[PDB]
Formats: sequence, structure tokens, C-alpha cells
Amino acid sequence: MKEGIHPKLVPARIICGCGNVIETYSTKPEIYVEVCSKCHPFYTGQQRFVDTEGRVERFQRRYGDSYRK
Amino acid sequence: PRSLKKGVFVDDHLLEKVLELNAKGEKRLIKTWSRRSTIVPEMVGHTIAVYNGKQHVPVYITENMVGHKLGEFAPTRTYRGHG
Amino acid sequence: GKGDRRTRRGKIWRGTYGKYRPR
Amino acid sequence: PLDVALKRKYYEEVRPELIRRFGYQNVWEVPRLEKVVINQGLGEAKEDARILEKAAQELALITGQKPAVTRAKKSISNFKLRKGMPIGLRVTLRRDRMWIFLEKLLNVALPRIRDFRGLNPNSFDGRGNYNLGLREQLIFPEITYDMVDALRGMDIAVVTTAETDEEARALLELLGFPFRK
Amino acid sequence: ARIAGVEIPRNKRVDVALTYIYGIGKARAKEALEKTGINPATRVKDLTEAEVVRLREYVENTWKLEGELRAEVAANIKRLMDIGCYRGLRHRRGLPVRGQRTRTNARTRKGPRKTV
RNA sequence: GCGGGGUGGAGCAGCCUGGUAGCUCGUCGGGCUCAUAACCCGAAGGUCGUCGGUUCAAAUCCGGCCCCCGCAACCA
RNA sequence: GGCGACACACGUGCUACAAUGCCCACUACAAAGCGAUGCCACCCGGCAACGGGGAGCUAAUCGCAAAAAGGUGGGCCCAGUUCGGAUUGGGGUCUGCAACCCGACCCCAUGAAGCCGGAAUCGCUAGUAAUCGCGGAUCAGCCAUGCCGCGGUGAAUACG
RNA sequence: CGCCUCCUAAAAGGUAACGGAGGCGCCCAAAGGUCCCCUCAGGCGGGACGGAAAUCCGCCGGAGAGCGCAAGGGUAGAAGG
Ligand SMILES: [Mg+2]
Ligand SMILES: [Mg+2]
Ligand SMILES: [Mg+2]
Ligand SMILES: [Mg+2]
Ligand SMILES: [Mg+2]
Ligand SMILES: [Mg+2]
Ligand SMILES: [Mg+2]
Ligand SMILES: [Mg+2]
Ligand SMILES: [Mg+2]
Ligand SMILES: [Mg+2]
Ligand SMILES: [Mg+2]
Ligand SMILES: [Mg+2]
Ligand SMILES: [Mg+2]
Ligand SMILES: [Mg+2]
Ligand SMILES: [Mg+2]
Ligand SMILES: [Mg+2]
Ligand SMILES: [Mg+2]
Ligand SMILES: [Mg+2]
Ligand SMILES: [Mg+2]
Ligand SMILES: [Mg+2]
Ligand SMILES: [Mg+2]
Ligand SMILES: [Mg+2]
Ligand SMILES: [Mg+2]
Ligand SMILES: [Mg+2]
Ligand SMILES: [Mg+2]
Ligand SMILES: [Mg+2]
Ligand SMILES: [Mg+2]
Ligand SMILES: [Mg+2]
Ligand SMILES: [Mg+2]
Ligand SMILES: [Mg+2]
Ligand SMILES: [Mg+2]
Ligand SMILES: [Mg+2]
Ligand SMILES: [Mg+2]
Ligand SMILES: [Mg+2]
Ligand SMILES: [Mg+2]
Ligand SMILES: [Mg+2]
Ligand SMILES: [Mg+2]
Ligand SMILES: [Mg+2]
Ligand SMILES: [Mg+2]
Ligand SMILES: [Mg+2]
Ligand SMILES: [Mg+2]
Ligand SMILES: [Mg+2]
Ligand SMILES: [Mg+2]
Ligand SMILES: [Mg+2]
Ligand SMILES: [Mg+2]
Ligand SMILES: [Mg+2]
Ligand SMILES: [Mg+2]
Ligand SMILES: [Mg+2]
Ligand SMILES: [Mg+2]
Ligand SMILES: [Mg+2]
Ligand SMILES: [Mg+2]
Ligand SMILES: [Mg+2]
Ligand SMILES: [Mg+2]
Ligand SMILES: [Zn+2]
Repeated sequence: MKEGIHPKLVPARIICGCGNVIETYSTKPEIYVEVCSKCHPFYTGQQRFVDTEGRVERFQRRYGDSYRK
Repeated sequence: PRSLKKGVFVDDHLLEKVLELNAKGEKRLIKTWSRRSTIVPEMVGHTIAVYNGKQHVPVYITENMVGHKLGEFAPTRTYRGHG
Repeated sequence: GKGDRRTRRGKIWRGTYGKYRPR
Repeated sequence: PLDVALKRKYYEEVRPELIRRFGYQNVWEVPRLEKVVINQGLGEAKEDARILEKAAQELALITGQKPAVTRAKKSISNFKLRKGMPIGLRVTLRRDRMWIFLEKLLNVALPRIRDFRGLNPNSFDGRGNYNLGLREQLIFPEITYDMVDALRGMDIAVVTTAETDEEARALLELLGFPFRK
Repeated sequence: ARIAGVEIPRNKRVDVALTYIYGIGKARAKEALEKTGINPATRVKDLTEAEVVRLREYVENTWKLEGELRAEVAANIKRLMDIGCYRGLRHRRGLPVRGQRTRTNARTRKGPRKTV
């Protein structure tokens, strides 16, 4: 490349929030990220994160079957 | 809304008419005056004509409209906008 | 904040009680 | 040339799996990465900001490569644009820098996307290339909140030696491109 | 965009800083500070990375936030609007839903006055 | 034939110098009054007669066509 | 079913726009009234609305009931905010045959306009204005921020 | 009323009418000399803000673009960038 106009790429370490360490190259040797591919809900199979609800409505009443018949 | 300690409210006289149609082979139009009545899992599939003070609204009942009242699906006020 | 129900003063105004003004 | 994670993965897991799934009779018929061309269509630097070197400095961190300027091919009234005005940036990443960028994009950036439900499957050239768009540059790790003055996204072009969309779809997913459908 | 997709205000007490996140009020803020054992009175500019990664992990997994919460609110209204219920009409004409008067006021649902 | 115009509802600017539609009146909302006029405080409304063209872009430059104003139409 | 509509227009009001403030905790001092399918002490389940028990009292005995502003302390640090509480999502409590139209209350989330208001315009002369809570009638419940009362703290100014 | 382009002009040149139609009375210090690179309009598809059209990617595209301004001739095997 042209000299002096380009940022220098060196061995790098991107640290994720799951503790994961990524061996790569960058303009900065150390980086801390809040997420990666190894812990992101869309990536990790299908982690339902917090909404494993199952709709829940509309038949999810059943409160109750005590009415007369 | 209605306290969970009490029961799911249908006027019974209407609830009666629903079950009889499921057995004997459904279905026909249902003239009702119970807007205060709750839609219920047995009512699903029929078409109930709900009176709004003036006419009976032909209302098809589906799965997504279970917990509501019959009156929500029969508008009470005529409005086409202003001016 | 005599209108905010999530406060001491707010439930006083309403004359009601709850988590924010218990008895 | 530097050995990098995503590059080595291409030759070790991605290369063979493709010869299986498609059955190529020659070693070059197999899909390769051609070049990744990153473009910041900007144009917010028309009259107002003659100074957009911050975005060049930003793209220089992200890709370890200084972008070139793109200028207006013709004058336009509605965009308040006269012929020859500097409205964008474009850096062409090839070889090891191409990999290094994609590797950090696939493992770090794309995840850090707000409400990322997978890359769009249908953004495929038809001729066997792919293009995707980002709305922020904070998506990349090298860019902290401190050094950013104002938000700016980009266009990413990934060119493949593949002839068809299907072959292109395979090569990228195998490399680790997450699609929604 | 630290936790959870929003970058919470530094130099402010950690309990209030969480309220600047969609899905979290003061209530869910008092909760996540015990359930993670962090001092509510300290600033976010004074949070240990340990204290950070725990508060983050908990909150993103215990509650539905930002885009998803907005998604269900939208989904909830979309259906009410589609079934043809009264709650849906009021969302389709942008009029007050909760049975207020519409002769006067109602300015927040409609928007600034259109005089005649 | 020669000169000059057509722009919110009315009457005039803006045109010559391309980008940026302005003034009085009227109109709608609100004040004052028992009420009314006046008066005060707010707001709306012109894609510029058209059709074409030049240009990055036309109320603006250019051409066609419609309409209106003024002058001319002499020796015969 | 309507009287609760809603492109709009006016009167009377409520709560605000914050640091003479807002919030949390602990701690004080009223008056007037009401109360036998009535007020409900205390006890326990729930963050709570409440729910189950249950003592007393035809009430100068028992209960509604805490007065609130105030006070001691700690937080917030001038930002559409820990100001403001509208609007909406969702989960519930209560009354009542029944809360779609169309009740109040509770809890989680949402956190709008609003930075003190154009022309104009209202009230008040002393325990008054301002500000803070409290009760009653009507009444199943309640859209009361209305009305009729009651005390707390407590001004400025009147040349003419 | 002088000058430039097309037609009238009858396949050399020239050729009139108060015949049909448009332009000029400037400009450029690079819009000039040379050397070295580069190739358009448009069409379909793909891409955050981005739109019929801003910038990017792909395929097709002999020149219909461009060449300061009228018209004609010329022209990418450049006179265009
Ligand atoms: Mg508040
Ligand atoms: Mg090879
Ligand atoms: Mg495709
Ligand atoms: Mg290809
Ligand atoms: Mg960044
Ligand atoms: Mg929040
Ligand atoms: Mg109401
Ligand atoms: Mg209403
Ligand atoms: Mg003539
Ligand atoms: Mg006129
Ligand atoms: Mg003039
Ligand atoms: Mg001018
Ligand atoms: Mg008027
Ligand atoms: Mg009279
Ligand atoms: Mg008048
Ligand atoms: Mg034109
Ligand atoms: Mg042009
Ligand atoms: Mg034009
Ligand atoms: Mg113009
Ligand atoms: Mg004309
Ligand atoms: Mg004579
Ligand atoms: Mg009624
Ligand atoms: Mg009435
Ligand atoms: Mg009121
Ligand atoms: Mg007030
Ligand atoms: Mg805000
Ligand atoms: Mg504002
Ligand atoms: Mg706030
Ligand atoms: Mg709801
Ligand atoms: Mg109701
Ligand atoms: Mg302020
Ligand atoms: Mg004030
Ligand atoms: Mg005012
Ligand atoms: Mg007096
Ligand atoms: Mg006050
Ligand atoms: Mg009261
Ligand atoms: Mg009473
Ligand atoms: Mg009552
Ligand atoms: Mg001459
Ligand atoms: Mg000739
Ligand atoms: Mg000849
Ligand atoms: Mg000839
Ligand atoms: Mg000849
Ligand atoms: Mg000769
Ligand atoms: Mg040059
Ligand atoms: Mg030249
Ligand atoms: Mg030249
Ligand atoms: Mg093209
Ligand atoms: Mg396109
Ligand atoms: Mg788009
Ligand atoms: Mg485009
Ligand atoms: Mg040409
Ligand atoms: Mg010209
Ligand atoms: Zn991770």
C-alpha cells in the first residue's frame, strides 16, 4: 500500500461479554464488546431470551371451565 | 374488569343456544341482545347478529376474539367524519 | 406532584392507598 | 500473507463442503470471495460539511484502509448538488483485509446490531453477489461512543466468483452469514 | 449501546440510569440492583466491569426490552385493530381509547387543533 | 401590423439580474361591546394564462397558442 | 342503544412547567362531622387494589383517623430532568344481574404537551388573599378536579 | 441590412425570392502544449438514511453520451474523462 496514509493493522483481541476472546487483527489491539456470535440469541440456536411465552393468547384463558353445562 | 374471583360472564340463555347448535349440527344466525356477554371458546365458528340499539350486526367469531364482549364487534355510533 | 399516582403525595390527593402510600 | 480465522475456515470447512453440495469438476469453479467494497453514500457533506474526514478516519479504523472520495457525476437541483461535489467515500477491501473485515463483521459487528434478526436472504444480486446496509457505524468494535460526533451508516458489497444466487447463498452462509429465511 | 441496546447515562446514579431504557422504570431498577447486589447510589461511571456484565446479562434475560417490547405493543394493537373490536376502531381513527370525552380536549390522541 | 400585460378572492410588486412569490384589502379563528362598526391579537389561501424548449433548476430566459390594454391602418 | 359522539368553538376548573422545589425515611399540631346487610380497631395472605378472620360501639366510651403543609435527616444538582403525569400496552382488585359502548381503584411497562402563556381578563383590604389537608350531603360503586362546610400556616397594599 | 449552420440546391462547385427553420457580436490562464493512464448514454438486478434521478456493486450495452454555446460534419483505434 501507499505509505503513511493507512492505519497500521496489528494482532488484536476483541473481548466479549460472555468472556469469549476473538483472535483477529485491527487498528486497536484490545477491544471489549457487549455481544458476539457465541452468545447472541439469534445466533445461539434460538435462545428464547425472555419471551418463551407461546403467544400466549387467545385460548390461553381456561379461567375456567367451571361455567355450566 | 370483572373480578377473577367470580365467573366468566355469559347470559346463560345465550350460552344455552350455542351448545344446542354444536350438538344438533351447526349453524345459523343468532339474534341476541347480549352485548354484555363474553365471547367464548364454544362460540367460535358461528355468526351472531348482535343488536346495537338499532340493528343486528352479522358477526363472524374467530379464535383471536375470544376474551372480548359481543358489543365491541357491533358498533353503537354512526360516524363518517366531519364536514 | 398531586396527580402522579406513583407517589406519596399522589395517593393522598386521590385519597387512596397502595405500595406508594401504605397503611 | 497473514493466516486469519475466517480465511483458513474458507479453505478447511467451506471449500470442501461446497464441492460436495454442488459437485465441481475443477478447483476454480468453486466459489471464491472476490472483493468487499464498502461505500458511505453520505452526501450530508455536500455544502454544509466540507469536513467529513472524521468519516474517513472512522472508515480507516474499521477497515485498516483509507477510503477514496466519490464525487457527483452530474449537477442536481433537488439534492442541492453541483457537478463535481464530494458526497461519499468508498474503500475497496481485497485479500487479507477483505477477510479481516468480514471476520470482525460476522463475529462482532452484525451481532452488535440493534434488533438484528438476521441478514436479508433476498438481498442477492441474482448474478451471485450480495449487498447489505448498516444504519450506524457504532456497530463496529473499533468505534467507541466517545469518538463519534454524528451517526452514519454504509453500503457493503460482497462480490463472488459464483455464477448463480444459490452457489452464492451457500458460500456466504458456510462462512457464517446469518439469514432470516 | 451497552445495556441493553441503550448506552445508559454516565455520571448519574445507576438506579435512574436504567430508567432511560425502554422496558425499565424505577421499579425494575430497584429490583435488578438487589438481584445483582449492586449499590443503587453509585454512578455508572463508577461501575465495575463485573457489576456491568452481571446487570446486563440479568436484565436482558429477565425482561423483554427495546425493539421486542415495542414489537408486542404493536402486535397487540395490530390484532385489536384487525379483529374489528372497538379498541381497534379507536386505534384506527387515532381517537382516545379509554372512554374519555371527545367533545373537548383529547389533544394528545388527535394532535394539534385543526380549526374551522 | 407595432408596443404592453395574464401571479392567493379584488388591486398591485416580484420578471430586466434564474435558486429566494411580497404590500394593501378581503377571508377564517379569537378579543373589546348589550350588540354592531371601527379597532386589537392570530391564521389560512397563489404550483404564477397555457403547451413546448433551454438549463442542475424557470413566475423569471426563449418559442407556439388563447385572452385583455394601447397605438397604427396613409396617397386611394 | 343514546344522553359519554367530535373537523371544531367558548365558560368554569384540576394538575403542572420545578431547587422558596421533587422524592424516600423517621417525627409532630387541627376542626367539623359521619357511622347496626353501618364505621370497622387488631390479626394474618398479597408489592398492592383487596381478601379471610375478628374486638368494640345504638357511640364525649368504639371506629372512620393518617390531619397535610410543618419538623429531623438523606438523596436529586438546573438537564423536558428523580420536573410534569397525559396517552397507550399488559396483569389484576371491587361494587353490581351486568362494567363493549361506559365505572373507580391497584401493580408493571409507556413518560405526551408543557421552559410561566398573544390581544385580552378575574379575585381578594386581615386571620383576608395565597397555600395545605379533612369531612358531609347525593350515593351499590363512581367518572367529585363539583358543591356545602372545617381547621392548619399565614401576607402585600390603599398616596388618592 | 454583416457573420455562422440546415433546407430549398435539380448526387461536382455555385445558384434567387419580404422562401422554410435556428444561431453569432462571446468565451477558456485552461477549455492551451506534451506525456501517461481512463471510456459513455441507457437498461435490468442488488445496497442504511436515499427519492424517477446523490454515491456503491453486478450483468447487458458500437455509441443513441460527451465534446462551453446554434446547426451540421466529425469523433471512444478520441477530438470525450
Ligand atoms: Mg413524578
Ligand atoms: Mg485455489
Ligand atoms: Mg434476490
Ligand atoms: Mg458474480
Ligand atoms: Mg461505535
Ligand atoms: Mg424506561
Ligand atoms: Mg373516563
Ligand atoms: Mg367518549
Ligand atoms: Mg401580426
Ligand atoms: Mg389577481
Ligand atoms: Mg422591472
Ligand atoms: Mg434574481
Ligand atoms: Mg375576525
Ligand atoms: Mg336584555
Ligand atoms: Mg366587532
Ligand atoms: Mg415550461
Ligand atoms: Mg440540463
Ligand atoms: Mg419548464
Ligand atoms: Mg421558482
Ligand atoms: Mg409565453
Ligand atoms: Mg399626405
Ligand atoms: Mg346507555
Ligand atoms: Mg349531560
Ligand atoms: Mg373542574
Ligand atoms: Mg391552581
Ligand atoms: Mg421525553
Ligand atoms: Mg417541548
Ligand atoms: Mg421524567
Ligand atoms: Mg388494558
Ligand atoms: Mg362501565
Ligand atoms: Mg429549566
Ligand atoms: Mg407557579
Ligand atoms: Mg394562563
Ligand atoms: Mg370590603
Ligand atoms: Mg403546591
Ligand atoms: Mg375532599
Ligand atoms: Mg359519607
Ligand atoms: Mg358511594
Ligand atoms: Mg461584420
Ligand atoms: Mg446545396
Ligand atoms: Mg451542391
Ligand atoms: Mg446539399
Ligand atoms: Mg448538380
Ligand atoms: Mg471550384
Ligand atoms: Mg488540466
Ligand atoms: Mg474548447
Ligand atoms: Mg481540449
Ligand atoms: Mg449506469
Ligand atoms: Mg436501483
Ligand atoms: Mg430505501
Ligand atoms: Mg438508487
Ligand atoms: Mg453524439
Ligand atoms: Mg444555446
Ligand atoms: Zn459473546
